[PDB]
Amino acid sequence: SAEDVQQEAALLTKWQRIMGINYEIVVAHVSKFSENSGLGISLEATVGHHFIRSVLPEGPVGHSGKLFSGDELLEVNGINLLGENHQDVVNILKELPIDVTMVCCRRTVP
Repeated sequence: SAEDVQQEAALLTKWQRIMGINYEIVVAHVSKFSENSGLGISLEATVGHHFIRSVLPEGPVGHSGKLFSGDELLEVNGINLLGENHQDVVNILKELPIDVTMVCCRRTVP
């Protein structure tokens, strides 16, 4: 618990220092249902940014409960996604193992 908690806190802290105060950072621990299947999300993108378009309630990301449509993808299992090109993001997500730690963000207000 302590090890896990401080590791998750460090991830949050890393990406807070990268994105700044206008973003809420979220860490999700996701388990895929099989090696040969996916995350249960559709994506949309702009140049240098990738977003969750939809979360299927029945899929792995939906089962985590932490991520919502509109969230921006930042990092998965320590691999950077922010500012990468479309092909690299898609290929990185496809190659993920069963257990995935996803870092995302959403714009926020105080």
